[PDB]
Amino acid sequence: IKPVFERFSSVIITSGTISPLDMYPRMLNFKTVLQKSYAMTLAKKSFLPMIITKGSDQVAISSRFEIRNDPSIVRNYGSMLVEFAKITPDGMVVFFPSYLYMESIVSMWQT
Amino acid sequence: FIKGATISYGKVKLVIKHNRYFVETTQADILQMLLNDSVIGVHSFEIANESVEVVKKRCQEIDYPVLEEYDFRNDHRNPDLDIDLKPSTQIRPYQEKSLSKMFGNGRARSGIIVLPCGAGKTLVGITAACTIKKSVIVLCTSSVSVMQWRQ
Amino acid sequence: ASLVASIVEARKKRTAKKNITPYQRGIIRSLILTLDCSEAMLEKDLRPNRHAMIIQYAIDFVHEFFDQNPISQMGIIIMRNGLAQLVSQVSGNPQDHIDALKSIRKQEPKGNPSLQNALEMARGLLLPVPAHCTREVLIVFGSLSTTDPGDIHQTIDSLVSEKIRVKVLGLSAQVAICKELCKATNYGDESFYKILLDETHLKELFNEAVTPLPVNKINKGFTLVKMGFPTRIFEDTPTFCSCHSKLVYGGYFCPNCHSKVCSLPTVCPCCDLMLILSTHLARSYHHLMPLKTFAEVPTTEKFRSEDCFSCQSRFPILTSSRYRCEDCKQEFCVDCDVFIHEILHNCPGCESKPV
Ligand SMILES: Nc1ncnc2c1ncn2[C@@H]1O[C@H](COP(=O)(O)OP(=O)(O)O)[C@@H](O)[C@H]1O
Ligand code: BEF
Ligand SMILES: [Zn+2]
Ligand SMILES: [Zn+2]
Ligand SMILES: [Zn+2]
Ligand SMILES: [Zn+2]
Repeated sequence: IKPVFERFSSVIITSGTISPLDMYPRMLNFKTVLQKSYAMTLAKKSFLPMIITKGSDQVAISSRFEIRNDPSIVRNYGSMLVEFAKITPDGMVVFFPSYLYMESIVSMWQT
Repeated sequence: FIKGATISYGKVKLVIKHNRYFVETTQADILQMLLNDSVIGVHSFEIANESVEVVKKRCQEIDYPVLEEYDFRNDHRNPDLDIDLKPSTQIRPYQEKSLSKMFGNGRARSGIIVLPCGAGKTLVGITAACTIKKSVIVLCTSSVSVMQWRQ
Repeated sequence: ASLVASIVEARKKRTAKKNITPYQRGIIRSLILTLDCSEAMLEKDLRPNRHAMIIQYAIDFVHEFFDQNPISQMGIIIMRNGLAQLVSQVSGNPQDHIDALKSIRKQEPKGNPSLQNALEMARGLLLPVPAHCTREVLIVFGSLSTTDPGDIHQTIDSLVSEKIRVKVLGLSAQVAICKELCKATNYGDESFYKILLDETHLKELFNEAVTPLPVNKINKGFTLVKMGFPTRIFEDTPTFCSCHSKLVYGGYFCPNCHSKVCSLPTVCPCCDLMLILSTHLARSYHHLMPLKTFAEVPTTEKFRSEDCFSCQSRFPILTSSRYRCEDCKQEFCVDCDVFIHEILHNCPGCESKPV
């Protein structure tokens, strides 16, 4: 990317999920005139972000590859999947950390 | 009455290491309160195994009620035991509530769980042992009851 | 500020009721009540359960619907086991529909719902409906999923072609198909999809649907309907009725074929001529000449009388506890304002004022 920042004078690096904004100038050797992030002025909250650290049984859940074949983590994730599929009206997308993790966990869910 | 019955919880913690009981504390200031205590005798001091019942009762009167918590997640010295509840199990709601009050903060709380006769207290103990994943010992007031635990 | 908070809330509520224009409403209606009886209705969010509460409010809705719309027709459908089951044909008798609802109260709901099957059945029941009646479907949806055998989009297009109108009352959250069904069917309006937030809101939602739906300007179906006003007779001996073929002491006499009927308003079973009384038509006059809303009078100006003009109630002595009507300019108490615009439909001051 060195030629890009030298051949062109003005470059806009825009993205809706670019954070932290100081690690890109460090990673890619370039300097910015201004860098900022905007906070949406929404009347009523439109998205409800949440973090789930444990299952219904209060047992911790993590996607560590060393314990992917764990009856507790697999069951807790599966129960969460079913519970959220019972109240989600139209669409529900699930993102896994790796393709192999999806294959192993899905096979356990089917059994 | 409620304000008077207030405690500085978490200041004193009793830990076990190689069958040796150390009354460890998270601050040094507690040493002036314990080492100078009449009955007794990141800082800890040794105590005899049999004399634990004296310090704990004394700890109830000097306004520091000691807590017996276990970080089974971070405990690697003790050999772990790999036992889990089989899929056929179905933990009832009250059983989950009883266990949550024990493992709410993630550390095994030492206490008493009271449920009506026949409510499934045996399964509560099984679940507590299954989630802790460590060597467990059970004491029951009969030989018939001991067998029904094993079954 | 607590008392002021209530007043401003009342003012905000009155804001929606300030814009009362004489919209053209279809007094003659043809409604199809599609209730959901599926596994999703076994939840306990509504005590005792969704099925029980919905049926109970449905019976109350049936009573209110025919009381304020006496010359309208209603039908009831239930979604059970992925199929649409008919429990009441389109008819003007409020008792037949109530009887069907009571029977449904016993059977437990099970299976999956199917909007397409219910809508397809509704399309058929409303097919033999005159062009001067507004074909409407009031779906009470409770599930978050729909299992159908065909393309729901095709049915939605068919409903628009037949000038049918759909109102959907969901339970848990918004569903994309229901929003499209209500939007593409109501000429783009998105106010016909209501999701309750508690039991109290549910009662209001059914009560709101009782009022006639205003018609669109480009949807013209104007015509003259041949009606009849029978004369009640008092006979000494019982006679056979022309509708149920049973012995009834009394009954009305049709003015076109002299055949007698038991109850009104119903279409004559012989000449297929609608029979109604003058009272049945008078019940809907307030939907064509709505009373103009009363505007709170500011305390800056002086008042006329210390007591209410209609109920003779001493006005409580900040905010003026008086409501005035622009047509007659007569102050009213807060209690009268509610009763004059909900139970009554004529301003006593306007009638009392000579012209
Ligand atoms: N979750 C459960 N599923 C099936 N059976 C259960 C469950 N919980 C308890 N039971 C049954 O309840 C009975 C009494 O259990 P037990 O633990 O001996 O009760 P307690 O010790 O509280 O008197 C046994 O038959 C046991 O199998
Ligand atoms: F409480 Be039980 F009967 F062991
Ligand atoms: Zn009859
Ligand atoms: Zn007739
Ligand atoms: Zn009054
Ligand atoms: Zn007036």
